[PDB]
Amino acid sequence: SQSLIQTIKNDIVGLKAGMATLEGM
Amino acid sequence: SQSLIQTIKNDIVGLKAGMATLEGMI
Amino acid sequence: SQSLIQTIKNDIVGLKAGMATLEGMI
Amino acid sequence: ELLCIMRLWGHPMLTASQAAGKVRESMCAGKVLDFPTIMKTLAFFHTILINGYRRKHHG
Repeated sequence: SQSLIQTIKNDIVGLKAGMATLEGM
Repeated sequence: SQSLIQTIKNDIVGLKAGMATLEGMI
Repeated sequence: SQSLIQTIKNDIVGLKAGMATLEGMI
Repeated sequence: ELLCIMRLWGHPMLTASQAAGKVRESMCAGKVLDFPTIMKTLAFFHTILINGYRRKHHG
């Protein structure tokens, strides 16, 4: 089951990318 | 406790679904 | 790996804080 | 009293131009939308509605 941790990492980095895109304009 | 971890990973797959939906337009 | 888990925690809290300050104002 | 009689001089004669132009000037003045204040106000509206519905009932 452990791989869910790197899944969490991927989710977080995708969401931070979304954050940057949104603070674009 | 890793069963709560299973619940939270299901929460995260729901969260990625939701993030994709919201990102769809802007 | 429990330290990777605390870094996961850091990930979540930083995400919440950043997106909050983001969506706060227009 | 002096006020309530200061209005005694009749109204002006009307014309579409001035008033139409003012209520037209009610057009775009800046799409200044403020999500924080509107959200806080919707929240307080929900709260007032909830407390009122509670009071005007056994609840």
